[PDB]
Amino acid sequence: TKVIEDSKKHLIELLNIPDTHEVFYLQGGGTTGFSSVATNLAAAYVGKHGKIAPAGYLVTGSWSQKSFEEAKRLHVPAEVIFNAKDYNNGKFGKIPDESLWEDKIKGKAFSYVYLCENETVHGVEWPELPKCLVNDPNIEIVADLSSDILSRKIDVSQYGVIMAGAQKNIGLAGLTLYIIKKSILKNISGASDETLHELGVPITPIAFDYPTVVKNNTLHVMDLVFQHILKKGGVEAQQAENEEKAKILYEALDANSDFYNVPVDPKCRSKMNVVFTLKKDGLDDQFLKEAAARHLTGLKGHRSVGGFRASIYNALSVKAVQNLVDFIKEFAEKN
Amino acid sequence: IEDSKKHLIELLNIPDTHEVFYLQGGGTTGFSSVATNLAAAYVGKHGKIAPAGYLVTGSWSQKSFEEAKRLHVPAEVIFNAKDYNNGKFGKIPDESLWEDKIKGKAFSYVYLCENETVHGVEWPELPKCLVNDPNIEIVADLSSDILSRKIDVSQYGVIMAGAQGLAGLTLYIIKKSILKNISGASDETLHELGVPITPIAFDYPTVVKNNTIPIFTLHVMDLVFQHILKKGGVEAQQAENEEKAKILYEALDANSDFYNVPVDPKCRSKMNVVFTLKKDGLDDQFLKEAAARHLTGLKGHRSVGGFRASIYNALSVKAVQNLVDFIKEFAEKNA
Repeated sequence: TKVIEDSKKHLIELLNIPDTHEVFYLQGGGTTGFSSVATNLAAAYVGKHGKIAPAGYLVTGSWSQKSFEEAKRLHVPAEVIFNAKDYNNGKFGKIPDESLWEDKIKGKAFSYVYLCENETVHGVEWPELPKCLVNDPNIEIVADLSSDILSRKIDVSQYGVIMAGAQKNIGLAGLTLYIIKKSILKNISGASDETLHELGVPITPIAFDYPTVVKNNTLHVMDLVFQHILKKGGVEAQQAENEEKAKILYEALDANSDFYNVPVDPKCRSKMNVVFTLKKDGLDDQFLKEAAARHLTGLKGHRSVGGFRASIYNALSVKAVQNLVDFIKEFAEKN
Repeated sequence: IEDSKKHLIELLNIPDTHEVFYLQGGGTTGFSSVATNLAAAYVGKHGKIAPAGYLVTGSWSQKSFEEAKRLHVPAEVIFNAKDYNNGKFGKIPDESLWEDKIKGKAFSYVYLCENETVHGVEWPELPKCLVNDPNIEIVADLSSDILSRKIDVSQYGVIMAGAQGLAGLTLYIIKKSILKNISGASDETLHELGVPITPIAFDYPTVVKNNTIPIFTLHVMDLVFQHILKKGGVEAQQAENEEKAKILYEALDANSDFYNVPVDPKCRSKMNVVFTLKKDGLDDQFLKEAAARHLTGLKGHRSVGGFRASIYNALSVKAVQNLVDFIKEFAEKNA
């Protein structure tokens, strides 16, 4: 019982979570993440100050977008600061430069700004925390590090709340991690009645009222994973290896630029999710089966955007990536 | 992928008008999602919002109402049984005194709780005023009775059963009508009407659209079914639990008044026998002398402060007979 306490200890270790933030887990792993973070962080604003302000969404891909549209559905005050789709013809793939939107943010008050660090379906990963949000002290950052939580050294002090579960519209199944500021929780409490109620701020169900979740306290499963990443260098190690894994993969595709298309702009190329397509779309299944033959599986793009997507994880070996690099390079010179 | 649904459908004769589905959470999760979902269902059929109405017979239906209020679902208590005996639960007012508050108002739904566990208050019957009113969708919580109380599923718009955090499972049998109508809301009419919106993870028409569901126990589910199916179904289980309770109450009722049974006979619960000692001094010896006969799990609820006798499906009549004997031995012993 309460191996929770140990896993939490592991997390505050590998991430160096400061005393200013608290770790809590939530049954949900997906959609549950959006709704609960929007309603709770709206209420945290109403606590700290006395009024409501809109929430800011940086839409860099599918998950970003869904997150915003759910804050819209719930009638949480929120606005799309930008939609990367609008800056390269309705398709994701770029992350507009700060200057083109940073002033939509500076000086204005926000309940929080949301972003999705790694956009799994489209292979858009933020190169950096936008510096315009970092320098503003009255903008709380909500980040979804769903893909990179244990593979990208981040500074937990800069974040209002960190979310990591999956990036799948699964049910209530799975778990979402949370690392939230204690400032925020105190302020979620310090607000009710007319304040939240005449302002129209939607009330979060108590099942998901963040302060009540920490007060109410099959999960050894992750405490195990936390332990293997520990010792083996921690997050910084796993980052450096995932980075290396991707460098090799991308070079193979860039090299045979005659044969493949990498549709995501290099600046925001995801290291966990590599997305590419064949210029001759009549050889996809030939590609899929030859790869099947080589025990290199899990490459068909999600059945929406199509094409191909090679996912990199902490458990993957550099030599297993190099096996795929070998096939990619061989298939292009073959055709 | 086990359709434990099929055995529930057989267990309760669930008609084709209704759909079984499950949700993770028990406890509060059911309060929250049923109120905003069913409020939306009203904006489906009609253009407007009507208040939800709550029949507060004990602590659980009280807490449902209080959460709907917190959430800003339009909702009102039709009665509160506490008012009809000195602010103490234990009674259900004659429907004469509230019939017309039902029949002459517009309600999204009317909520009642079949069995209030903490106070041992159970509805003798589904209220005839609710059933005759064609404009009232009944939302019933049979959380301690779903398998020991024969009911007519067609009389209900929502039957929900769990227990009384995010843990456990809440079971749902819902009119297909209601589902079509929560899908048939506009989302914009709901913003204007001020109706709070349920997070899509708990949006009933999507929860039924596909799923995932934390399982492994879902096997235990049809396990508990099927047995009951082959014991003679819910009717047999009901007759049995009735027997266990009738011999228990006879032991309390037939004393020279050594014990108090606070629940009115009209509305005494078959699953939770609440009782108390006329001379409170002896309540500590009561529990020791009971452990001396291997009878445990008998102390109040930390709030009410008397003694509870929670009858369930497993509890043998022999076991309640032993308890009957210890009640009858202790009252004579300590005359």
